[PDB]
Amino acid sequence: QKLIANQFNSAIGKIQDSLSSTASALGKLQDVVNQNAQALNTLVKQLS
Amino acid sequence: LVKNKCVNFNFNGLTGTGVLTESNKKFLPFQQFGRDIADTTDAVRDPQ
Ligand SMILES: *[C@@H]1O[C@H](CO)[C@@H](O)[C@H](O)[C@H]1NC(C)=O
Repeated sequence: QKLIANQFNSAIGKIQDSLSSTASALGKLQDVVNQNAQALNTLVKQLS
Repeated sequence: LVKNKCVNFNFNGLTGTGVLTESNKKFLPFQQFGRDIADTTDAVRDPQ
């Protein structure tokens, strides 16, 4: 039991550190916002 | 000019409607108009 407990705690710490350090992991969420912003910007720019 | 009221302004050939407000935050060295990301006027300087 102690071995699995320690491994799980270490894994949680590792994933927290990975999220804190790297910044390109959340592309699947940023690209949607970027696409919507580009669509709205193009629609507005079509006025001219 | 009348401020904080929805008017139909006309500044040196530019038209439109809006709520003119004090905008001391913006600093303009010699430029006349203002503009935004989507190419829209957000600030003007009073000719008088
Ligand atoms: C315009 O005339 C008014 C009249 O007193 C004066 O206060 C103002 O400084 C003048 N501004 C310019 C740019 O000539």
